[PDB]
Amino acid sequence: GKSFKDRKMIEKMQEENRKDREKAAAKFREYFPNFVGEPKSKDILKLRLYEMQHGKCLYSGKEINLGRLNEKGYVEIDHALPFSRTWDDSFNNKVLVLGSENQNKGNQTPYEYFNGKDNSREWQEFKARVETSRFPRSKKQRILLQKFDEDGF
Amino acid sequence: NKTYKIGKNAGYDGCGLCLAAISENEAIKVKYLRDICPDYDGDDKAEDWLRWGTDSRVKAAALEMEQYAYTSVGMASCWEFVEL
Repeated sequence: GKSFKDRKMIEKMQEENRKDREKAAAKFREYFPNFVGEPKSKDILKLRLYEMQHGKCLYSGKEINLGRLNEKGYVEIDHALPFSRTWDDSFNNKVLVLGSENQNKGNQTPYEYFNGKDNSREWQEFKARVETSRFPRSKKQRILLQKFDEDGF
Repeated sequence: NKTYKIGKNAGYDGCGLCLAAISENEAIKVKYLRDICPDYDGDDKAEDWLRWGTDSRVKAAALEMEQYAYTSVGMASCWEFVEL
């Protein structure tokens, strides 16, 4: 039932994804030779987001120590927009943040937490941090969303 | 989809699919799928519980939690647990 073209793309995609997975794992091991066990998707993504965010906690702007990237409780991947209010589990909603800063934000959106409704200095600085990150434009847009319909939840 | 604050000693580790034990309207323990099943290599999307809810160590982890509290599959996000 499958086309010739679909067969060839399935084979090439499977091999390219195997190479990409293999290089990402070796790069992680290069920075963390003493990592105990096998790096998982969450660990690889922590390093990717660390790089996209220029090494800074997205909520506070504080420098994340790369040596401590895998330390217990130090930094976390979490959602910018709470899943309970958005059902948004996408990559565009994922950010790397200090655990203490993430706990302070809690179930607020960034627009609420940084007082975006008053165009506060904190909101302007957060937006500036998001805008200068190496996030795709649709990811920048997601993190800064102001308007939500929570009636479906 | 009831939502519960995740407690301070629950094992929070950022966003992710997880089991939660709920007591006095709070998630007192969470166990992430990625820890229960070290072979879940995915990206923590809600619809993945329709597949993963059947794995034996998920059932075993849930049964142990049920010995002390109401337990459900769901999503951890922004220090909340959402039942799925």
